[PDB]
Amino acid sequence: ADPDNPLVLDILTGSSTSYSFFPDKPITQYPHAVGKNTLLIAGLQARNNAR
Amino acid sequence: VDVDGTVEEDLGKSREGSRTDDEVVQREEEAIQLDGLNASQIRELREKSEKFAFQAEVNRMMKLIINSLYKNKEIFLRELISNASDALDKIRLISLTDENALSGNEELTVKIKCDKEKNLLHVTDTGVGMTREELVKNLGTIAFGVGFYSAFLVADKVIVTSKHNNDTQHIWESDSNEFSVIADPRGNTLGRGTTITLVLKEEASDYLELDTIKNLVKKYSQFINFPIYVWS
Amino acid sequence: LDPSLEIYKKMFEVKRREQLLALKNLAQLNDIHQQYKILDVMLKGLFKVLEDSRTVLTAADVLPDGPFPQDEKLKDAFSHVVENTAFFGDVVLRFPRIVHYYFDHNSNWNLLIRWGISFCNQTGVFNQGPHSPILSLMAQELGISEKDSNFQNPFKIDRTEFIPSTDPFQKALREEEKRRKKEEKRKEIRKGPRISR
Amino acid sequence: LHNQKTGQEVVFVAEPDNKNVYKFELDTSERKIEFDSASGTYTLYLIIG
Amino acid sequence: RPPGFDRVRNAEIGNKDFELDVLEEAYTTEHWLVRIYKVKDLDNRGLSR
Amino acid sequence: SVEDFGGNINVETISAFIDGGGSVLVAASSDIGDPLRELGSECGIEFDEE
Repeated sequence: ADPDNPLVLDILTGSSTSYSFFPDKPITQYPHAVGKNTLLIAGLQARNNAR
Repeated sequence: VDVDGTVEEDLGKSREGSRTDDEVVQREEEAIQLDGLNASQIRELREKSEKFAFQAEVNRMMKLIINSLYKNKEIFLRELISNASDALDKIRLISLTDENALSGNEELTVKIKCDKEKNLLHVTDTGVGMTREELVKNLGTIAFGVGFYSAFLVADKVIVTSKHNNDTQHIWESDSNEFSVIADPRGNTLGRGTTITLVLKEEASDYLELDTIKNLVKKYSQFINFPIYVWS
Repeated sequence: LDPSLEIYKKMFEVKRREQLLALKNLAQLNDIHQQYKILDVMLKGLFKVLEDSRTVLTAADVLPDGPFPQDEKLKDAFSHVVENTAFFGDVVLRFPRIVHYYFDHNSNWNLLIRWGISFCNQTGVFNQGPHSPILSLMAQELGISEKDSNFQNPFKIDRTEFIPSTDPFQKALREEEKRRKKEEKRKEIRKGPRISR
Repeated sequence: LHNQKTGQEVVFVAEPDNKNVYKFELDTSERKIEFDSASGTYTLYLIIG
Repeated sequence: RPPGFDRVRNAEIGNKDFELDVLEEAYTTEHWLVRIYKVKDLDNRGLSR
Repeated sequence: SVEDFGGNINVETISAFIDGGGSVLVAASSDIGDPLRELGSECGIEFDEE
């Protein structure tokens, strides 16, 4: 979820150990998502109330 | 173009009340500034530089159009020497492919001799040179060729002695009415290159002057790569 | 024609080299506002000089299709009429709109040039060499002579063109630019461990 | 590094050196951005998998 | 004079092409003497404008 | 897995649809095509690489 956007809803976060990366390739770089930052399901509430 | 309608000037805007000053820039742009340079002054300065240069463009065009070039054909020396440098350049290019190109005269120089008494100007170059057939074809029938032929503007008659690598030295002489080409009596005196003896007109006596020819060389041929020699 | 006149053909073409060299020089200039100002001086100086040159030839009464202009007074006028008109054709072709605004309006200028164009067309000067087409092209451009079906002034383009209502290429430019903006945002988030909402 | 009071978690990636011995260093001044300069006690964990 | 010239300042504008992220053109007079722009609202999706 | 939507459906069109008040549900996978990632970008949710 982008921090800048307040409307983002972190419905379901990943585990503390979970991370997102290419399984085959070694983790040279910092993970795109690490720990609880990783989101499995997220929701949005628009200003017009669209969901 | 998009719309029409140009406003007029409000000669008496000042009386208007409760309105903001629409001239701050103008007034402030001329206020005497002690220990500082006035804004207006710097502006004027650059304006002079840019504007002055622009005027020079008009100057140049004025001359080109308003002139008579051939009437004031002091450029004839430029044309003559420019050919001499060109021919030296051509032979230099030929020399790289063929050693024999420079065999007649390895040294590439221009020698100028002024004969005021005889109304003759001799310009000698060690360039590519010209054959007998080329003398009749290129010189016997004209045509740009202006570089050599500018001489006639100040000269009644032109005498050319040309020796090319492929042919023996031959002399082409024309008075602008008829031309004759004969084998050079002296033989390959040049080895290779062309020496032009110019039968100047009465009006061209000033060109015969040693100072005048040198001034023309500086004026037009100063940038020639090959050294230029003036008789002294 | 006259042998000296044949020499003049070389003389006229020689001037053309300087005239074209300057013509390129004027192109180097960018501002149109300066460009018209000098160009207007080109027309006023050239046409006024042309008016004297035609008067000089008129007093001479030398046929255009005739012996080389010999007397210096007429001969320089012959240089001015042919050489200046040839440059005038280059100026007209390179700068069609500018000349037409400053030239078509004046009847005297059109008539004076028309006398010159016929005067050149009878001399035969624009019959040989690479500048012979210039006489035909300029007359067509000015409407003195019928325009050829394939005759198009390369310079006479409509720089105004048409409003770029169709800008799908620019829409792609917008996308890519905003896309780079979007890529940097993600890269920023990467860094290392941030705090958790 | 888990902040005991807030519950915040900060994850860093350890990398081996030439000798295959992993080295990790914490510099507070530089790492302010990662932690947001949030001071406090952090439990330290090693995750290997 | 070339396009985009400003007659009263007698100078040509340096920046000719730009877009208004937060403003939209509502009405302009025939001679452009008065220009009215409308304030755009916030982003429906919450994206930074 | 679909790289592109059929007919007139486009990321812009879906964005307009959400602005109209329609509700949208998106399901992703490891085979995610570019349009789904772009749609998340407009909504502020950043999908990982394929």
